[PDB]
Amino acid sequence: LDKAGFIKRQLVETRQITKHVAQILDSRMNTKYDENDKLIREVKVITLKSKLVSDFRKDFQFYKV
DNA sequence: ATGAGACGCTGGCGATTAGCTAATCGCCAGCGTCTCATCTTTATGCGCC
Repeated sequence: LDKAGFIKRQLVETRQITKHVAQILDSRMNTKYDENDKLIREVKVITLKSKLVSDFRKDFQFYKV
């Protein structure tokens, strides 16, 4: 079962795509600005860590295969 | 009063492996008899409401 086909470059690649998308989506959804020259955040881009969702699947018998 | 979450060559070959109607034409077709009787029906020939 422990085939383990992943390569570290896919890890740093995931880090790359997340860092880029965060700053792409941060500017593509919020377009208007307020009266004090600050962008109006009609849509909030929320960054949830992997550890929380993993433990959420693990601590409530909602496992994933 | 820390220790899980992230899993391969396949497609494009050969080369097995397996299996099937169809289109063209030819051949070749159980048959032999008699008896006996039986009825019809036809060709021609003859008659007026």
